[PDB]
Amino acid sequence: KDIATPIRTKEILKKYGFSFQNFLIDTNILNRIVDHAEVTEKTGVIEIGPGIGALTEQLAKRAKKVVAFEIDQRLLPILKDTLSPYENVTVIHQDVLKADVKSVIEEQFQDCDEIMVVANLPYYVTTPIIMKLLEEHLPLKGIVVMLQKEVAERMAADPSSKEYGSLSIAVQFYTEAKTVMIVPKTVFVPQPNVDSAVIRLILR
Repeated sequence: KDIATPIRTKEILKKYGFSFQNFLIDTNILNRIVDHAEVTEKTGVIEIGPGIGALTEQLAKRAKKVVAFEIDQRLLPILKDTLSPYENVTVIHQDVLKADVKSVIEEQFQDCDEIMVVANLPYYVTTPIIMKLLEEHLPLKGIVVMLQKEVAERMAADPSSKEYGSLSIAVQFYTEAKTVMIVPKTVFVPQPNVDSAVIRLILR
């Protein structure tokens, strides 16, 4: 049934006129992302960049609520369709860099014991969103994001590393950072240029 299966994803790409966002078409990987994010009946989840709902679905199954920030007008009718099975998924049409996320948390997660950000970001926006969120001083357990491996390498760099630098110091100032998955090129359609990684940031 799931959005992120190659047969279902392909029928969605036929329907809304998509052809050759890089799409995850493995349900296992997406569930491992949710696993590492520790999402339960207790958990509220902010997602950024839902796409067509592949990751959104898997989070929605486990969590009390999922609030999903999406900027592109064209993806809103698709999300209404693909994620219609879920009465716990609010799609906000806003740029998360502009939002007052503190007041969105109080408005949407009164029925929740902890809050996690979980995402799969494009390269150009990754570092800014992460950094906006950590600087905004929110009440989060943590942030699990899929980004490029070469960026993870620097975000979670150990101080002894040749790659430890300002980016490392920035992220580690606010969080304990660790890569928890390597996600290869071959698990996306179309195949991206490089391997990605899933980094987990737990706040202090």
